[PDB]
Amino acid sequence: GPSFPEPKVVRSQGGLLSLKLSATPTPLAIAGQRATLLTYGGSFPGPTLRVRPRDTVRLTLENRLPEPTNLHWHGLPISPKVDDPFLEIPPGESWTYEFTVPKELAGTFWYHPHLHGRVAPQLFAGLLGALVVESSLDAIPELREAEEHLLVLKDLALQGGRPAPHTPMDWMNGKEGDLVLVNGALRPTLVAQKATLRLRLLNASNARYYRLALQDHPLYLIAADGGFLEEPLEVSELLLAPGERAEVLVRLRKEGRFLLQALPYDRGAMGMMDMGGMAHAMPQGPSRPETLLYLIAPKNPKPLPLPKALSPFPTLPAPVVTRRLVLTEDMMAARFFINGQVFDHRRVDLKGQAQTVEVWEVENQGDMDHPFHLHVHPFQVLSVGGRPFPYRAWKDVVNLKAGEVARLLVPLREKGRTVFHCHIVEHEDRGMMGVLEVG
Amino acid sequence: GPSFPEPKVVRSQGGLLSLKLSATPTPLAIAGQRATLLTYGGSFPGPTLRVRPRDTVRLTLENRLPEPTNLHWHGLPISPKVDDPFLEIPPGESWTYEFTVPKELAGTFWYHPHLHGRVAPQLFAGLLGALVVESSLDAIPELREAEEHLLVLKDLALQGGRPAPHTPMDWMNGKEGDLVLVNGALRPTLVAQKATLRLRLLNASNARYYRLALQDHPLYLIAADGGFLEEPLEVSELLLAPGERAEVLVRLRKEGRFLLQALPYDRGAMGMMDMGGMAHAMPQGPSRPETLLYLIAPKNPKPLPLPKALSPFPTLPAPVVTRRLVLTEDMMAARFFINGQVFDHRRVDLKGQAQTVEVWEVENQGDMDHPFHLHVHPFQVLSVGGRPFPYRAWKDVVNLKAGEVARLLVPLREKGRTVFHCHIVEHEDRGMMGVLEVG
Ligand SMILES: [Cu+2]
Ligand SMILES: [Cu+2]
Ligand SMILES: [Cu+2]
Ligand SMILES: [Cu+2]
Ligand SMILES: [Cu+2]
Ligand SMILES: [Cu+2]
Ligand SMILES: [O-]
Ligand SMILES: [O-]
Repeated sequence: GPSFPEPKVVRSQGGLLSLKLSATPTPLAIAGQRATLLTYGGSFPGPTLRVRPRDTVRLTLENRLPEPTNLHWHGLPISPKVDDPFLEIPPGESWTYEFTVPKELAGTFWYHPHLHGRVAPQLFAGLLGALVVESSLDAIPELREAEEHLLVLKDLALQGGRPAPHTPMDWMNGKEGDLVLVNGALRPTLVAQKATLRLRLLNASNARYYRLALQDHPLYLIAADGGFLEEPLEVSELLLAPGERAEVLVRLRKEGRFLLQALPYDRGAMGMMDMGGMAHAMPQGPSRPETLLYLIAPKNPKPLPLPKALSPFPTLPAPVVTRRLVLTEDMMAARFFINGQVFDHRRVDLKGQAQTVEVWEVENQGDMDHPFHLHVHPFQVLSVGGRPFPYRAWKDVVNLKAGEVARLLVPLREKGRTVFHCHIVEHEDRGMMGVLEVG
Repeated sequence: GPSFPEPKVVRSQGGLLSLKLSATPTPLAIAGQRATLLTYGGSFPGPTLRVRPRDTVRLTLENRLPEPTNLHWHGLPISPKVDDPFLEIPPGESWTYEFTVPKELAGTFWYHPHLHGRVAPQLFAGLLGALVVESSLDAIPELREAEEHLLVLKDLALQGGRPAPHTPMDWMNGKEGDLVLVNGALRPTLVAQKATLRLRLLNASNARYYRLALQDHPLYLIAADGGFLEEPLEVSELLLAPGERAEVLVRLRKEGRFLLQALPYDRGAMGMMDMGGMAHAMPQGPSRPETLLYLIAPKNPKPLPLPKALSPFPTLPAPVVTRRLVLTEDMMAARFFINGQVFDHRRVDLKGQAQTVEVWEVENQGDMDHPFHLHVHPFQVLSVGGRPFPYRAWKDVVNLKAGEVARLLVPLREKGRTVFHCHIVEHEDRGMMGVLEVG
């Protein structure tokens, strides 16, 4: 096979992507071992769905798990009557998701379960896949001539040939695994054939963060979670929190082997210690550095010039309301709150008007990083921690370190009831989620 | 008696104004004739209550009318659990209103009935009186040395020795009367003894407007509905819509007689005509000019200098929501709407958070002037008809001509359910009112 493993791609045909996917326990070879994972389409990751704006997607999910499940079309600005976070597909039953891809949309999105209280074990076990929305911008020479790859960043831990069970501490921190994988492979080698790479990045992990750095190279950010930037932005490193996506250009500078690493990062996970009276919580501190993949540059690399522009960001109407959403923790109880409450599917927390813009101030009063996600309505991050964001682009997850406030500009799109929640999915399952109704 | 009639004053004593007032049909002499009016305290207008900040008011209203009634403490930023627009005092029964006058408050306020559907006939018949909040600012020499008077502007029509009944056309336009009175007197004479007058003005009419102009003189506006301006503002004339108050300084320029007039003003009242097929609505056009009072200046008048400053207007917190409230009419039905609905006491229309500031955009899509009033929460008018307001002061009624939008800055104060409505009281009775809940 190709030196670099990537999920199989399913493309729309004549403007229609019609596909039946089963969610099923699947024996497979993983990182050199045999294991049974929970998969979509018999693979880990699940297949990459590749579509264009205005395509129709018709996805019939068959549930062959011993528990109920459903799908969240993460990042897609479609109707919550389709992307329905309250729907339950019982074991043995099927459901068809049908929607049209929005006209003004591009980038890397993904699908995974969202059945409250069951998300963390289902996602950890292997249920996720990517969805790419191809754009006319992809035809510009500086992108067309680049070598494109998808990198699905997901870790895993195995026990007795199955995903390791969640411990109480896992419910508190979010579960991370020792197998730090790219596209389900352990430290694959990417032998580049072109001097410019276009990499679509997805953090599909439950809780692990990826502080991305390529040895000896900067990255050029060209897209965030939900669309292009207005122009490329040079960065020395790039933090991807759970649920986030990015697209970067890599401009290979000379021949050789360069490691793509997840550098040490302290997200505030906790351990427990007993030192003589003690028996209390202690910081785990920064993650150990991980090598994600080996990048081999071609001979005499001569990278393309960067595109001068990408996509102009929409001029939004003035906002008509400001919201404040405060995140707090009860670590020893593994309970997590928004404005002092846990999720209740029957309770509407915010009520907004479609086609107006809101300002959401999300404040992390906990000690852990929390990556805040809103369904259905992509947002523009204005600032985090009082620092203005250095680009304009659509996002749907925003990471908050301890104490930080994120200010978001949130245009409300499709009508209906939807949710916002922490994308450390253990925290969502344990209560850190609320209901937004748009009318 | 004094050449210039003014309502009797009741003052707080030792920080307490404790008073029993009966609402009662009362035979009295009015404009030279005998009539029976509905009065508070046996007089028309009712007695002027004069208090200071932090005083306690204990007002027991005895209802001696054949129908239920209640009181609205118009303009007072107190609790809607006291200023309760839903309370009904049955015939023969009594209710005690008790509250403390807010610390930061000054100006001319008033009291009148607010029992939905019964306001117009009760107010028209004579049920109203003034409440003055004295301020330390009153001690500055430029105000202290002025000659102060209250002018209650209220019109009346009599039939068979009683207030004229409402016709269907009255319910559509709001009722105006042919007796255009000041303090219940017909064109009284004010023989000034000082060169500077301080006049507190109250429009307590159901629907009549007063486009005020004093012959040969400007007016110096020093207070709006609910408090002082920041400095005096010179004006050539001053429009007082129903429910509005103002305080002005008059600087008498030479000896002589000067008429205070209500100049012609077209508020969009309608009539009906039949010209050969016709049988349709026609504009009444501008009101006929009225003389309100005769002002006699003293000999060799030498007016005080104007105060350089009055009261600095509070710096308000940035607003957290913008509301839009659209007023419309069905004239032939005498039905009046806010955002397409009529009042329903069981339905909450707006829900806001105490101690936040809101921007209210009130838009008149009707053809009549509508003076918009909000209980409990005084506002700062930013602009009307796209014209910035030329001063900062607290108001609680804002007049909108046909097509105009008023932009208001509304700090929400006391918690509870209250109302906003047109202060052409016929329109309120006929549905032009909504419910605000503050929590
Ligand atoms: Cu997600
Ligand atoms: Cu979290
Ligand atoms: Cu979600
Ligand atoms: Cu009033
Ligand atoms: Cu009106
Ligand atoms: Cu009222
Ligand atoms: O999610
Ligand atoms: O009123």
